[PDB]
Amino acid sequence: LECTEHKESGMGISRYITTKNRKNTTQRLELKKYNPILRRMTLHKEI
Amino acid sequence: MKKGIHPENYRPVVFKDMSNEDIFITRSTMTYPLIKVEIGRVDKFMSRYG
Amino acid sequence: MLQPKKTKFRRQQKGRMKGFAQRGNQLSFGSFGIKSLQSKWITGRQIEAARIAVTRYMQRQGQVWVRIFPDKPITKKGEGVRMGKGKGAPEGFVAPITPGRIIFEVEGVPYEIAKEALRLAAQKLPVTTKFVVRHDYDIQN
Amino acid sequence: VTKEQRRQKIKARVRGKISGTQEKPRLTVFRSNKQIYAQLIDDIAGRTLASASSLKLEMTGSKKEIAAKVGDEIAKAATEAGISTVVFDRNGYLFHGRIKELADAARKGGLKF
Amino acid sequence: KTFQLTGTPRAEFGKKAAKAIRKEDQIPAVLYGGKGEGVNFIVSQDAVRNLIYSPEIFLVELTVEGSGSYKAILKEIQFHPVTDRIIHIDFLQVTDEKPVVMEVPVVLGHAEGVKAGGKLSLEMRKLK
Amino acid sequence: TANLKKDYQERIVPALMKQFGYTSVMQVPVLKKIVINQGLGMAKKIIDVAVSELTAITGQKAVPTVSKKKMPIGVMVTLRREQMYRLVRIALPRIRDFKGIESKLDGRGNYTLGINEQIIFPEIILGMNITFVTSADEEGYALLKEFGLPFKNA
Amino acid sequence: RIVGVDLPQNKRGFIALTYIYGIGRSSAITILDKAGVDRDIKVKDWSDDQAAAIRDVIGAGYKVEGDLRSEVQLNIKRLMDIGCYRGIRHRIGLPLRGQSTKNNA
Amino acid sequence: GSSKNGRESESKRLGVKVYGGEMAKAGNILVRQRGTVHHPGENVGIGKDHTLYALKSGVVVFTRKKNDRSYVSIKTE
RNA sequence: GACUGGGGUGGUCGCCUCCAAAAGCGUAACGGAGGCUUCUAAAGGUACCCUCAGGCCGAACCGGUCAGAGUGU
RNA sequence: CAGGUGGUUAUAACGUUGGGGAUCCACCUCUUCCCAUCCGAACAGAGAAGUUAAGCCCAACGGUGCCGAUGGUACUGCGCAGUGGGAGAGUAGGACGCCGCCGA
Ligand SMILES: [K+]
Ligand SMILES: [Mg+2]
Ligand SMILES: [Mg+2]
Ligand SMILES: [Mg+2]
Ligand SMILES: [Mg+2]
Ligand SMILES: [Mg+2]
Ligand code: NA
Ligand code: NA
Ligand code: NA
Repeated sequence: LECTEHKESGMGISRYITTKNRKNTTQRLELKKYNPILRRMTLHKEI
Repeated sequence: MKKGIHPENYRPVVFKDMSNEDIFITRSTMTYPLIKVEIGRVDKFMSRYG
Repeated sequence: MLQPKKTKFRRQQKGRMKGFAQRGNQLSFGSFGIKSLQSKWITGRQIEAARIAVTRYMQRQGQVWVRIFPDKPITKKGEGVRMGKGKGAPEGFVAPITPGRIIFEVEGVPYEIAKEALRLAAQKLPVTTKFVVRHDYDIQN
Repeated sequence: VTKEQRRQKIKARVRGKISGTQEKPRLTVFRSNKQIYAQLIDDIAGRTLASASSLKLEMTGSKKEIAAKVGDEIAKAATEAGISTVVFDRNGYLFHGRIKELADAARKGGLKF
Repeated sequence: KTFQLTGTPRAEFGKKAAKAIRKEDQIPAVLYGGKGEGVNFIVSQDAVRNLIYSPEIFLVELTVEGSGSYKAILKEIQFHPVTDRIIHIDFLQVTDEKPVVMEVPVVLGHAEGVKAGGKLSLEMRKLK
Repeated sequence: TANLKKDYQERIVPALMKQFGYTSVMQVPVLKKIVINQGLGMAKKIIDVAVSELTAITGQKAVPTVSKKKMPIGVMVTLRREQMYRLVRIALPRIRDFKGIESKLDGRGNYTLGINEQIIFPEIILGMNITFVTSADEEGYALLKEFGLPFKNA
Repeated sequence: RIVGVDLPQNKRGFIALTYIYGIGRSSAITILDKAGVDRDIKVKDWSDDQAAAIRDVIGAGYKVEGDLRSEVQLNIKRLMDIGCYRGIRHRIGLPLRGQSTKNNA
Repeated sequence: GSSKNGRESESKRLGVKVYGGEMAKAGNILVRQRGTVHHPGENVGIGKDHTLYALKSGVVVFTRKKNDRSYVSIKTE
């Protein structure tokens, strides 16, 4: 139930690869991460 | 101390004994409201016959 | 047969006996005793035979202490079994002793009875033995 | 669990991160049931550089203003001794109340920290 | 209740010196207790008869050749593990004050009596 | 006010009861706090009802108690500085079956009074198991005799 | 409430008084008549004076509740410990008023 | 018959790498350990696997404090 | 397929921990014991604040004497 | 007369007995505001009603802990116990801390 998770919504694009337990967290994981293209912190969401 | 969590209507009430003429005043959470509260064998042989 | 009621490990490495016994070499609990003069593994059968001898002597009088306890498990391979493939079958427990260690103690009997009974016990043991008495003992009464 | 040991554990925790040198001395504070004491300490030498207290200082009746006066006094004493940078030591007290006023007043004075 | 003993002074220490002493049938002994530093000396196996003995013979008067004379009691004895021979003796010097605790033989409810030399506080011996 | 006024006025333990007479009222035994804890293993509405019962009895909210293996297996409430020192005053006019309240101490002074029925409450299967922590220098009984409640064997 | 007993608040006096240990129908009627309270009045409708009269009639006579329970227990204990025929019958659990067993409990 | 044993993991080469009195450059590893057998002191940092390393250049010093606690520090200049 | 106190049969094959290991590191056996092929969106970061387990007394609560507990595995 | 803050690995700790108090520390008094917990118990604030009772400090005590010789023994290096190294435990004893800075 643990799987790869991709965070997206950069600006190319900004991606972060993490892990999560989908049964424990069914809902989409969204976190604020640094965006290298815009040089600021933006909200990334799981695709 | 924590306002709201503690029970409200903590009025002063009087406990009155109806059969002891005793009146007390406290702050029981229940111009004081009044609560009424209520609060051998040889001898037998000699008595029968003697 | 003396052996521990429970044990943490079933098998034990065959260690090495090195010098003289620095503990249990003095007569405490009794008046007469026998000390080993060799280094050996004493088995429960030998201990029980010696105790039976020393108790059949002395009649019912006196008290006998055995001061060693077998708590070292040993194994034997078995006939037709080659070397290797792990430890063999368990074959009881032994007590390792070094010279100076007192094995048997007696109290409450005269000098001659004690000497004879401990001689009888020592004749059933696999080690040469020395008979000893407490140094503050009075020869008479 | 005595309040003394309760504060001693917190004192050890705070000293686990805060230590004072000749530059950036430790500003330690003692509260007590009345008055308030402030000390400037160089820990590598075990030597106090400056001090201030409210024992001979009295202007109001409320400990918050008295603590503010002590903070102003210790800022003055430190700037006279040649101290501009410090590190504050809670000394086992929660940073709120009289000690907060003392530290705020020391900020209004010199002692850029 | 008074043994007499004399001691040859001892100034060599170590396993070699002790072996040399014991080869000629003698025992290294030390004496300590109270004020003053300890005294090292040599006694003889024949000279010690308070060891292989029934009673607690207090008041060993020791005359050490290099030293004065003292009144002590037996404090510690070391035996060989195999031969049961005496290899070292340590004496505790008893004074007027500072009572010393020792073991006194018991007869049936009796004792041997410790009032002089040693002060008091005798524990027991063979309490069976 | 409460019984605190009368207690401070009398203060007869230092002299009339004697003992701890060091000219210090700070040596006089006082009642620190009264704790009422029911406790029950039925959980789950039992705890949510017992909390209400304790709150009604005490006048203050009773938080549930953890059981540490992770459940609300008890309800308790601690009262201080206002428990008639009106809790003691409210408890004084009460009766249940008969008289003969026990006189068991705790080694430092604690009237741990265990009551089976909860129907003796004028406001209200249950239990009471009330306790009275007091700073008795804690005499086992000599300063633990400052109890104005009923007691068996006088 | 009355002798330490909470009565059914919605019942007539001559029935609700029987809920006390030691009072039956006859005793309830007699108690109400001696106290001067009409027997067909609900318990909730009793005046304070009428309740006081009933309680005072219950006192001074009519051993009820814990007193009667203790008296009955004491009588049973004395009967058992005297070692009489009825005492051993009560100790062994058999009828003692002349009833014959082997057919009924 | 057969044996149920025969397994063992690789050795991790733990222990002290720079002893007291030696000269250490910045970033040099001083101790490899499981847990804090030796605790970091002045000018000594501790890593994720409790590896002790030098934050400066100087001489390594081992010291013992209360409860016989062992500290590794660097004396610089 | 290989190892293998001949071969076969049986067991084993990568990683982790202890002992064998001889007070730095390293070190073999079909020597002695056990585990793994994951988990946590908080069981991560930080500020602040707390302190288990056991014995006794009273009846989950009170009291004071005391590293055993926990740290997913 | 007591307070604050440090160095020295308890020879420094714990404990028992006894004594403090103009202020210093503390207990203590009350919750309007800051702030906090079911609970002003803790935390936080408000200024002086009373206490040395407790904390705290001082003195005596070798009681529990802690430290610990000399001598001997175990073990051990030299491929012979000839020549070197030398415990642990135990016994004598020690020890009711020793050095700083600030304030009064
Ligand atoms: K030595
Ligand atoms: Mg390993
Ligand atoms: Mg092959
Ligand atoms: Mg190694
Ligand atoms: Mg090696
Ligand atoms: Mg030693
Ligand atoms: Na191997
Ligand atoms: Na020791
Ligand atoms: Na020793």
